[PDB]
Amino acid sequence: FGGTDMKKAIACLLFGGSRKRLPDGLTRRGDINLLMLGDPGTAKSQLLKFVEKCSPIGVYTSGKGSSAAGLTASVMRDPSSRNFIMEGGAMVLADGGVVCIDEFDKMREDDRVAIHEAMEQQTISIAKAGITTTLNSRCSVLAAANSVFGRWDETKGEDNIDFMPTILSRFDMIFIVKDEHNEERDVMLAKHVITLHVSAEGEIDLAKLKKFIAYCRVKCGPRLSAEAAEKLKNRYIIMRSGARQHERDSDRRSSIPITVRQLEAIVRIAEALSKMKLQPFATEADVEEALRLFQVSTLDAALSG
Amino acid sequence: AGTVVLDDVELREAQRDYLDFLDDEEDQGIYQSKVRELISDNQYRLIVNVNDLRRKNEKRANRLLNNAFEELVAFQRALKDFVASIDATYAKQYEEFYVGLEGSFGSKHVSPRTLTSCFLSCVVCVEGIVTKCSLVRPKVVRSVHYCPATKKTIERRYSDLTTLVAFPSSSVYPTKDEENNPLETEYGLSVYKDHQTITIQEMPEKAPAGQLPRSVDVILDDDLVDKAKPGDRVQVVGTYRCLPGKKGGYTSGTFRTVLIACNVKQMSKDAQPSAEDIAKIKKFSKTRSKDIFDQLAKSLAPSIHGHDYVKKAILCLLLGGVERDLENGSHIRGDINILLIGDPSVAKSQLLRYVLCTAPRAIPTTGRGSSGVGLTAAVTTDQETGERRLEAGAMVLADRGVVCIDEFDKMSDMDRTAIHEVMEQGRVTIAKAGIHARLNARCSVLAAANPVYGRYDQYKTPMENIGLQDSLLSRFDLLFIMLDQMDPEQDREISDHVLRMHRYRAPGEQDGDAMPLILATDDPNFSQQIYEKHDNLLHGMVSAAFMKKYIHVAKIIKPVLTQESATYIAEEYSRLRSQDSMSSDTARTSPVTARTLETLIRLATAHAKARMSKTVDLQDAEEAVELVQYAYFKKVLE
Ligand SMILES: Nc1ncnc2c1ncn2[C@@H]1O[C@H](COP(=O)(O)OP(=O)(O)O)[C@@H](O)[C@H]1O
Ligand SMILES: Nc1ncnc2c1ncn2[C@@H]1O[C@H](COP(=O)(O)OP(=O)(O)O)[C@@H](O)[C@H]1O
Ligand SMILES: [Mg+2]
Ligand SMILES: [Mg+2]
Repeated sequence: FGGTDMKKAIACLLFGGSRKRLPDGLTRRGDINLLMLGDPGTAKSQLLKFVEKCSPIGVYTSGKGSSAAGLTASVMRDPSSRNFIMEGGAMVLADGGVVCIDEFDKMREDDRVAIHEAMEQQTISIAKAGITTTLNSRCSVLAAANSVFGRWDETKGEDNIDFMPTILSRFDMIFIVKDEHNEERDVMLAKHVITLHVSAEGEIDLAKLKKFIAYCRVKCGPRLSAEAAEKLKNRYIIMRSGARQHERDSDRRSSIPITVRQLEAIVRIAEALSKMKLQPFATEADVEEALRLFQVSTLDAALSG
Repeated sequence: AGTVVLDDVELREAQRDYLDFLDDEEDQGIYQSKVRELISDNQYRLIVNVNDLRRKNEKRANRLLNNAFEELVAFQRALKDFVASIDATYAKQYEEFYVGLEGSFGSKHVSPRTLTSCFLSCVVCVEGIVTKCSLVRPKVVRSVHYCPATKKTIERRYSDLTTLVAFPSSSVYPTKDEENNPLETEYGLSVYKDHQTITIQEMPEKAPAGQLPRSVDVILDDDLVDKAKPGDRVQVVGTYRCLPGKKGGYTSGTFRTVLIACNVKQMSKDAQPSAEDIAKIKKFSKTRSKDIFDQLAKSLAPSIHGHDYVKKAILCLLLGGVERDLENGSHIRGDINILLIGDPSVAKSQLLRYVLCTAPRAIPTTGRGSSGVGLTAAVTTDQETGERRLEAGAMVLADRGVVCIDEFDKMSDMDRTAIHEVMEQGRVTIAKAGIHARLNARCSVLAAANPVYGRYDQYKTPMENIGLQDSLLSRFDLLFIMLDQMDPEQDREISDHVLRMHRYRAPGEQDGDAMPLILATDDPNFSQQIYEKHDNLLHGMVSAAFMKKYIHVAKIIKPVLTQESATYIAEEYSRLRSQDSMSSDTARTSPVTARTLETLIRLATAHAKARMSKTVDLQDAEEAVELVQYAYFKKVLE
């Protein structure tokens, strides 16, 4: 039920932006990163499960890896055969895919390093006694979590999250899901759940949707039209100025910054929107929708304080 | 005597075709020049491009790639004949000449996982990572013996039957004369060839994530023995064959397959660099000798806007200083260490990846991804000979190179302390009771750190914002605090640059398609204009390849400090140490020691090298002074 903005963000995440490499050799990732902080009642885990099931290549794990399956990749030389066995975690297993990381706030320090260096550069760099490799992890990170206190209390705004600016920068979009006060919403949710259970058209089945996503990703790589890029530049300038103003007014550094990573996140969302239609160029409508979704994400960067 | 061959039509045709291909005077002359080159260099192996062979003769290419052994024998006979024709006196020195291959192999370019039975006796090209590297043992091919009783001397010839059926009579080493007199082997007259066996493993990044590795055994004969070491990425071209077992009345179908390497080449084709280009570099250096450094700095990281001083420092790093090895063995390092301590999303990681892609021998390390023995050298036991062996680490590999340490701040204090010797004197001293070693790692460190609290709090001093001790910071000669400045104008600049780069598209190669997610095409890592074309979507700029070549040529030059620059640097260092050099409300980002004077000298030498000056002049000294002044102080606001 509900969560329409989150569902649109999930579709954008599934279709992804456009991976780019410039002449100098550098790379710009085309995979969106989504975070879903919210109360435990909501269906964040269910959304992650569906995303894993529907993605062409998708692995659903936890912050502390999984049972007998790690989160990132390690390499160990077998002393007898001397071969370097590469133990692959979720990130390397879902290369060119999606990693649905539930309980994102409960990771180890090594996992934190690996995710920091893999959410943006899409690579895991390992250097054991023998070799110095750089594994490839092209994966969109769909992370779930909960408030540090278990439930979000507005009285402690900007303190319900324990994540660092360095890790929140890596995220393209961040959503906050509350469940506080709506009797109408509660009755509708109960009706919908009881419906679902008893029942167990404009809806693309899972198989065709997965094939559609794969086809779009393989075929189309969009870009930005000049007018759309100019509009995005203006909106980004005003948004950064507003963030600066809010931070200076609150006299506290908001723990969810707006940065060039956010600019590129809007770019990637627009590219994904265009890719849905297979338009080799992104239009002002697509950039406006991307900005609207990033605004729904920004309803915690500025409004929360 | 036995069954000799009188005439052989196929062998004669093959040798004639190969001799024709090698004789190039009516053609361009590439291979005649190559043979002359190997004659001059005193070698006995020629690298022949399979592409050229296929171009001049398709039939010979197919025959060579599908039945390699006899085809390579014919090719080597033709090579020896051609070398004799050019000069017989040199051709007489070496018993045989060898033909290694290179270029593009269509379906014969495989990984150890894809090297299956179908490629037996064919020529294959396998790219992989070395795991095992046995000792270089001499293998006797011609043994001389002396009989003290009869004063006779004998020669026994052993054929290289590595993959052919071998009978004991061939391998019988003689010890007694015909009448059982004792024979003494004369080692000084016998002939031995170096032999080695290595193992090539499927590259960890290219191998499937789920499954275990796959490896192939490689035999390297003379001239190819010490070309590779464990952990290296190499391309081995050779014949995939079957090894005979041992004499036995019973056998299973199983056979032990190996690869007799005909050539081995380093993956680091970028580790190595025409008269046109040399003259181009000369004119580029001569024409604008003052702003050349600034132009190179701006063109270094084109995809990243601003960060002028950071890019200048990165250029100084890539150039490196001039080491001073004194008459007493004392060592003063020449490498240059940069620590980008910065707010999130300020392109420090992108600068790291740029240096990775550009510099030769650049090793990417991460905070907790390379701990201790993985980051520096190590000592292990063979587990077969029960003897201790060294194992090179990240920095030992990066010797005469760069180590890009992402998230350096989040390295354990243990590792950060272990790296001190590498930073200062460029070596790792490691010892276990069995074995003690002093490995050389003259690497330059490029670290990307974020400050405590995540974002640099400009109200607090740089000492507090940098969660590192002064002893560690002194290791980094340049320390750059890269803030995410909140200026709307600079924000406009950055946003415009970012959106232009995101809008850019490849020229012609792409028209709206998606980038793809390798054996089909030749592997780029092993693959064989001063300014860029002024595209408006990229510029609104020295070429990458020319920048690479120019930096390579300018690295070797060794400018010498002149008395005027020495006096200037000394005076500036005295001032920097003095308290007056920093006003009120400005805090030192790193204490100023004699390490900073060495930083000044190294930066001035790097600038002089950028200009190919041959002398570090007052211009270079002033530039180094300005960069140090910018880097070593920060203005704290209230
Ligand atoms: N909005 C919703 N619509 C329908 N069912 C829901 C909704 N929210 C929660 N549920 C049901 O309640 C369960 C609890 O949600 P869960 O998947 O555990 O999310 P999380 O634990 O990540 O908050 C789900 O399995 C789902 O069946
Ligand atoms: N000055 C800049 N010029 C160009 N791109 C920038 C700049 N600042 C930030 N970016 C963009 O923001 C992203 C930040 O990613 P990265 O550099 O990996 O992290 P960090 O900047 O924290 O090291 C990059 O993809 C880069 O394109
Ligand atoms: Mg959950
Ligand atoms: Mg980073």
